[PDB]
Amino acid sequence: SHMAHQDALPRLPVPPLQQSLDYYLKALQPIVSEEEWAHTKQLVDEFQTSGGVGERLQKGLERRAKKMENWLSEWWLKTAYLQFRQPVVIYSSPGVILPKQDFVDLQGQLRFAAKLIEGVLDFKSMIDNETLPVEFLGGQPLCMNQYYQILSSCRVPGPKQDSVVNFLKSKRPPTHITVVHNYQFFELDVYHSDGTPLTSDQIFVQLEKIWNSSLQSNKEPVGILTSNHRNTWAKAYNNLIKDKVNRESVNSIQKSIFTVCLDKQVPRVSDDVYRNHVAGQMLHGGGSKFNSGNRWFDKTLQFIVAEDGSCGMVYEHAAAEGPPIVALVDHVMEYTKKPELVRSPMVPLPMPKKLRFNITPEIKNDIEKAKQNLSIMIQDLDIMMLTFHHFGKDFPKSEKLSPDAFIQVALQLAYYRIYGQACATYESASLRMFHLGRTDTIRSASIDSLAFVKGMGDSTVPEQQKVELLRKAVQAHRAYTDRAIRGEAFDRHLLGLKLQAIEDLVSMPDIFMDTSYAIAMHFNLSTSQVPAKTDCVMFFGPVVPDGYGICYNPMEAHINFSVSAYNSCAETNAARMAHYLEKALLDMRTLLQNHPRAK
Ligand SMILES: CC(C)(COP(=O)(O)OP(=O)(O)OC[C@H]1O[C@@H](n2cnc3c(N)ncnc32)[C@H](O)[C@@H]1OP(=O)(O)O)[C@@H](O)C(=O)NCCC(=O)NCCS
Ligand SMILES: C[N+](C)(C)C[C@H](O)CC(=O)O
Repeated sequence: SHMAHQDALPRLPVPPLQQSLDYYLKALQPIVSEEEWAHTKQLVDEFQTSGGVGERLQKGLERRAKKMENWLSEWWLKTAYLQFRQPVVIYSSPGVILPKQDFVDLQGQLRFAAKLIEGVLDFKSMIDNETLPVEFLGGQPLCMNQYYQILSSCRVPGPKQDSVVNFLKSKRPPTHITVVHNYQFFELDVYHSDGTPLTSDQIFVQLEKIWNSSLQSNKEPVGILTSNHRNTWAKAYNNLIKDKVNRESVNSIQKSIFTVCLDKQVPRVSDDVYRNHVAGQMLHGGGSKFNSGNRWFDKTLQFIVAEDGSCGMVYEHAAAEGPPIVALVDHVMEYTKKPELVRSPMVPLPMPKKLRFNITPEIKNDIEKAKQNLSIMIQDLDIMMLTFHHFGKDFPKSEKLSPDAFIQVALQLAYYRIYGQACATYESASLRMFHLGRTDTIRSASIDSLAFVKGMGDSTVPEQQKVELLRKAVQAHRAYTDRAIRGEAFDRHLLGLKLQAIEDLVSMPDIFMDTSYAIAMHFNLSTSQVPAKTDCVMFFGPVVPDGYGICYNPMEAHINFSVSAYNSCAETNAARMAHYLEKALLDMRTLLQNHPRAK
């Protein structure tokens, strides 16, 4: 981003060794047996003794911070995404459901799409001009690098690890987006010769041509290849681009500013599961029989516009976190609401280039293999969307409690009520106050959270006593949060020590092969908060076979929740988890209301 800004920002720190190990042991107590804790406790003491293993690894990290702009950046990008071989669909790329639009006919659908494209191009203006406003997370300026990674970029399949291409700052920045309709991709320029952006009306006229140039779904859904295992896609990709035409088409897709998906009508479903289906549409496409083939999941930004009014998006995670994405959404959405003005006549426009794909028996086979893979993925996904209308940040705030901590504590209560024990819990923490900062881990399962969940369901504990435990759990969570955004958490630090050991060519410390670390890094609950002015909601699949993926947008009067699970694990159920979460939130409000503070 703006160089002047990025330079004034502090570099990612390396927390003290003893400090992090201290927090580690604390966060483990509620999720591991006493026997395992005692053992882990021993490993830690040795690991940090003077002239020991840990001390040496720690020095390595500090040297790393001196030789790099961010000691964690590259390591995190590779281990979290580039080296993650599972399909990006569901397992990595978050999906987003935006507010349903009122268009009723195809003309309105395209009308909205054109407005959306224009809105994005407007946001891009600030990016190219480095005029994008400065953000804060608590009186501290935040890194804006992520904003210069989302547009005109794409992920690229690699035989061993993937890579990412960014053409935003290339010699001749791309001036075209890509539009997908009935599995067919089209290259569309959204800028004039002079360099001015096309207007909503102009873009509309073009979208009309595009739609009529692909009225039927008779072409192979080549885009579905992008939803397969990364290793498999890497080989299919390499073969796919052997053809000049194919290579040319893929190239346009990768360089395009962003992709717009014009989804077709899908089989009407029961109103009680409608939202869950739309969520599926945005996350994976619904299947090879619906809209999954009308996408290119390597593309950083994909905006989806259904024909029934539904709209949303799915983005490739290597590029950024939710905040930057929603900032873009809030701007675009608010832009689509801007009234009209001088609808002067516009001169003829060129015909959008159709990105053809020469299919061969080998490619066809890859496509079919991709369809089968995706079917298995989809069928195994259990999604439940929950709109918590009872209240939002309003209640927790009136109680002088952090809404996010209130929600996280509520989730811990719900989980305990179901399984009778706590579990490793992950919550995304933004480290953007640091140059190139991405995230760290806030662990919601703690000593105080466990003390609360137990006392809460205890029919022998005074209701007033449960209130104290509640506030203490929330405060303990707020504290952890404050430390996390300040680079004082320990998860990324511990990962760094492990990676430092590998690089130092020294044996893997037992502390990392310890059963406790395995449990600690096996997140049965993987979560994140993605606040937005737009009444939208995000979602993603669980990070472990027996876990849940929960995301939420805390609004003032309500909270948009998404809960995912895998059907392969009989012990988990999205609907049930959502129900217990709704009830945990209500029960906590009831407890606090029953015992007011003032007088
Ligand atoms: C962890 C994190 C979500 C906490 O954010 P937060 O804004 O501090 O959340 P809180 O619930 O504490 O605060 C929300 C609101 O309640 C208020 N509040 C907090 N504590 C309060 C209290 N004790 N009493 C009254 N109000 C309080 C805040 O001022 C804020 O006010 P607002 O509604 O006017 O903005 C944030 O630090 C973060 O890391 N966000 C990014 C997460 C991310 O990366 N997500 C995407 C991952 S892909
Ligand atoms: C979805 N989840 C929590 C697994 C990953 C976050 O989106 C990103 C992060 O916390 O690094």
